[PDB]
Amino acid sequence: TKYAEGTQPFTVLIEGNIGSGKTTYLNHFEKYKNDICLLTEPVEKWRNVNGVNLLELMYKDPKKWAMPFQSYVTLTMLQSHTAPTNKKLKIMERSIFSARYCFVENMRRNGSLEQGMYNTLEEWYKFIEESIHVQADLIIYLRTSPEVAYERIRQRARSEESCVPLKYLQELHELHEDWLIHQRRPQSCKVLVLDAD
Amino acid sequence: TKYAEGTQPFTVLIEGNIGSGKTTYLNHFEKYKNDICLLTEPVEKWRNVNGVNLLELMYKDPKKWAMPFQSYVTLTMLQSHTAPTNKKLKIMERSIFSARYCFVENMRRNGSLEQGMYNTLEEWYKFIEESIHVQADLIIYLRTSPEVAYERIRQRARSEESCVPLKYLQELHELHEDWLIHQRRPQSCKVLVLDADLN
Amino acid sequence: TKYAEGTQPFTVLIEGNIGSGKTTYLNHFEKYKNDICLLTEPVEKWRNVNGVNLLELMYKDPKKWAMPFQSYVTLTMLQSHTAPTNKKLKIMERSIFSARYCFVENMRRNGSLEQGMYNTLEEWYKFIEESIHVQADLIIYLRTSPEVAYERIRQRARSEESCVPLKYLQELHELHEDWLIHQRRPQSCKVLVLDADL
Amino acid sequence: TKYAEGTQPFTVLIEGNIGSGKTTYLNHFEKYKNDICLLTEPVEKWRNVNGVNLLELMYKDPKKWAMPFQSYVTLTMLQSHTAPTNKKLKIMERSIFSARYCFVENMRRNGSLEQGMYNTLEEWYKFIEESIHVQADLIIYLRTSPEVAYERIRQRARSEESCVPLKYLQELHELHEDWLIHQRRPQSCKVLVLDADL
Ligand SMILES: Nc1ccn([C@H]2C[C@H](O)[C@@H](COP(=O)(O)OP(=O)(O)OP(=O)(O)O)O2)c(=O)n1
Ligand SMILES: Nc1ccn([C@H]2C[C@H](O)[C@@H](COP(=O)(O)OP(=O)(O)OP(=O)(O)O)O2)c(=O)n1
Ligand SMILES: Nc1ccn([C@H]2C[C@H](O)[C@@H](COP(=O)(O)OP(=O)(O)OP(=O)(O)O)O2)c(=O)n1
Ligand SMILES: Nc1ccn([C@H]2C[C@H](O)[C@@H](COP(=O)(O)OP(=O)(O)OP(=O)(O)O)O2)c(=O)n1
Repeated sequence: TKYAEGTQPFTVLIEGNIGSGKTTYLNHFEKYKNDICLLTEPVEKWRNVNGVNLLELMYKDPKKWAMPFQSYVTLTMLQSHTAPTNKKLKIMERSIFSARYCFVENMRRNGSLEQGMYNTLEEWYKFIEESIHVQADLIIYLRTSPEVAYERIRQRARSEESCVPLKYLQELHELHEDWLIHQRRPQSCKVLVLDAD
Repeated sequence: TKYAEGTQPFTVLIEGNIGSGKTTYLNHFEKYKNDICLLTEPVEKWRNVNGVNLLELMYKDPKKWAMPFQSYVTLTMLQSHTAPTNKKLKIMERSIFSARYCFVENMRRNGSLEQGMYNTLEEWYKFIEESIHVQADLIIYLRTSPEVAYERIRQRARSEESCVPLKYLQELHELHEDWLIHQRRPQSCKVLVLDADLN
Repeated sequence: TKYAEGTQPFTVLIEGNIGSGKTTYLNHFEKYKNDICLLTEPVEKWRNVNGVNLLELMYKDPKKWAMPFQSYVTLTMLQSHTAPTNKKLKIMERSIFSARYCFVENMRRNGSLEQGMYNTLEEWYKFIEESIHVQADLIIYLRTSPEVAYERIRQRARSEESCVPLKYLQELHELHEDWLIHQRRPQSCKVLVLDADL
Repeated sequence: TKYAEGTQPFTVLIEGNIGSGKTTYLNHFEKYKNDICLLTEPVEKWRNVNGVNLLELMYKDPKKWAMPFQSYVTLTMLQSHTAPTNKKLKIMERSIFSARYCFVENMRRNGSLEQGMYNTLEEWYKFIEESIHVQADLIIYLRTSPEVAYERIRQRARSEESCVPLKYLQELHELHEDWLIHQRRPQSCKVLVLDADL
């Protein structure tokens, strides 16, 4: 018996690469706010943790800050996944899944998370599977080419992201592909693929 | 309802400074392993996580490795706190409480955990309070003086602890006192204070 | 049970950027003062606190004065939110919510409020939520474009606001939108969006 | 009805100058924790506001930091004053009253709080007075001489307090006296005077 078990409605997760337009997509559901629990733009949380901008720290110094950043992401996802609601539908930008299967895996591959950090995160992930209910009935996948995602990143010009190369978006694209198209992860619910190009 | 709620027996937590003799104290319950759930010596997990020595890394490079270390410690305690058991008594060495109120706080004060690392841990702690049941019926506090703790640490001579100064033990001591004697933490359960300075 | 809880009639909040025409819009209800509790334009209070002009001090030296300024705003908002009335309707210019979600947040982002100052405001907001009932049934959002709000500010020529750039209104605009259109903020009640570009 | 009205046990406030021994005195009630709501040593909060040491910022730069410092002290006192409890006795170290009648007043008199900052804090106090219930049935005054207070402060050697002059303890002593001995403040409940020079 996990925390939040039996307390959650049908849940949609909006996934896709950086700059795939997840927030822009979720904005369309604004009029329906009375019947949908909408939990959007988690990134504003990660830029302001009682004043501290973890996102900024992460990109500057990933070998020191990537583990607390991803730890804090994991938490905010958990807080959203388990938030109470009397509404019959919940829709969320991202999830604990993209953190684990995409961004944490990529940061291990590129070396920003050393084994000890990766290990600590994965052991947390495993304990979270045992202890906390994560409701997920549909994933909407906003699929893009790495190049379109990079354009939207350059256009948006978030300062924290000023040094993000195309290769990093290519790496992240393949991981989203591995999970959402090629069924290479143990999760595990329905997926609707949308062309966001 | 929280995870592990209603699943846990009377639970005793053995607390005290580094080198206070917590494992030794818990050792004397071994002969009753079949009547008691004993979860002892968590430091052994921290020294080998799929081969990685987080304790050693923390001590060598706290500013990089203190956050992931405490985050792993928090996990191992939660793993122990929520462990299912068919016995009427559980006794554990340490708790999530001393990682939070003593070690994480001291690493904050000393600069080992930057403010965004500390805030991340604190935010995790608040969410753990909401989501995970931590059974705590009695705390046994092996109260020592920092000098006695320090001597036992030098005797034991763990390579990881080779550079630990007495000042750190004094800091840790006052924090255990603030929590277990002076009831300065929101945590409240019965405390039994033993003199752990003798033989 | 909170202070003012169950004491308040249906309550409307008028919100919008600086210069968006909140007091003007509220002036239309003047003739109905006897059936409506009308609380406008709070800036008159911030310009004269027993003779101290805090709005002017804040613009001149924000690193020292932004914090007691927003603290006073918060207080005058609470005074209005909880002000007693035997009328069936209350209408108010601004609210505690815009101070928190728009003005305090922007002063944090621009450095006017150092961290300890922002933390202190936020912790107060958390306590106020626990202790004080803030009736909020409808927000009327006077939606303007930054350039239109800026022109009105220049036309008006309050001396306190003489150094306010267009950029600042652009930041405040995005924060009103984030709150009132995109509902990124915890507080929810119905919002009526009006075009106040004229 | 004010917030927390009717929810509070008989409440004892422990007051005295800096270094008068309030925490030490309160330590004596530790064994009775299960029957007494004990709220001690609030200075640990003022030193770690999500990692920010407001106490240190105030002493370093009082003209900038004294206002948010006292604003936060006031909050913490309110959080304690209104904390729920099933216990039949509540004992708190310090109170909102001493922030207002002693420390805020002295920082006004020495210039650390300029008029508009002081005005903001006082207007808040008046609102708090109307909206929040503060239970206070007995004040225990640990009376000292400024010299004993000053010696204890030097001996404790808190880094934040290293530049604290004797004059400042003299000023604070007289304000506590004004309030707790000479009945100069609007507030009244019973006062128990104790010689803490011992
Ligand atoms: N587990 C995660 C999640 C996000 N990020 C980073 C990548 C970006 O720098 C920033 C925001 O990325 P998202 O794709 O989550 O949010 P966007 O605002 O980019 O999404 P969109 O533009 O699609 O609305 O956070 C990260 O490092 N690890
Ligand atoms: N939250 C924690 C818990 C422990 N430690 C460190 C301090 C020591 O370097 C090591 C083990 O300390 P403990 O007091 O937990 O265990 P001991 O085996 O030293 O206890 P005893 O000697 O009393 O059996 O881990 C830490 O940094 N953070
Ligand atoms: N929490 C707040 C509220 C207002 N202000 C500032 C912005 C202006 O300099 C002045 C008043 O702005 P308002 O938008 O509240 O009032 P106006 O009178 O400008 O509104 P309108 O022109 O729409 O009537 O106070 C501030 O710094 N912080
Ligand atoms: N409204 C207040 C209350 C306290 N302080 C400051 C003065 C000291 O620098 C510090 C702590 O003082 P207290 O007298 O409240 O606490 P102590 O711990 O010194 O009390 P004691 O030593 O008597 O237990 O906070 C302040 O500036 N304003």
